[PDB]
Amino acid sequence: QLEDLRQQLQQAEEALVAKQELIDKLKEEAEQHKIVMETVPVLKAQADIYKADFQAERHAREKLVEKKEYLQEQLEQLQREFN
Amino acid sequence: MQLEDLRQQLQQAEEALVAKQELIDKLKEEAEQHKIVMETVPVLKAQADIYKADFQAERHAREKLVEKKEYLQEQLEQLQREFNKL
Amino acid sequence: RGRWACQSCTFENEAAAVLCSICERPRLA
Ligand SMILES: [Zn+2]
Repeated sequence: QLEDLRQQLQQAEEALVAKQELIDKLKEEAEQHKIVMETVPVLKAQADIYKADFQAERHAREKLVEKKEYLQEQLEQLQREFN
Repeated sequence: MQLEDLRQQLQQAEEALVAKQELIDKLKEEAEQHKIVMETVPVLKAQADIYKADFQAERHAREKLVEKKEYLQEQLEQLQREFNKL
Repeated sequence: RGRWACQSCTFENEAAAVLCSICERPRLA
């Protein structure tokens, strides 16, 4: 009865230790994961800037194709009026 | 004496193991939360790369169109100057 | 004590066990 308890106590002591080492390992993982997660806002803002640069570029390019067409028609209509 | 005292120590240990498991459980839950955030990193990176390449295709095409627009503008301006004269 | 059934994985543990043999969770958790 008594040496059973003593040996149960000893297992509980080793289990305390093995749980605390798991906790310590989980804590140091959260540390390195915090670094990785702190890159995220920057990567988000990067994606945002390229998106904005791409959308402004596309829009400026579609405008310019329409202006080119427009100038070409004016060059031709100004010729007709020339003659 | 010895029996109830050992039993007291054991109960104390056993209750402390619950408090340890409780912290483990909370840490594992936060680690699930973290893993999801970290999993966006390659998506955000792929997304930036995509928009960067599309930006660069558009910038290249738009540059090639200013060149010909300015030339059309100059020819139109010069033709307008002749018609206004004569 | 008597054998005890882990409340998380349902494994029947020995009376002396302090952690569940299978999921390792403490007896009273
Ligand atoms: Zn279990």
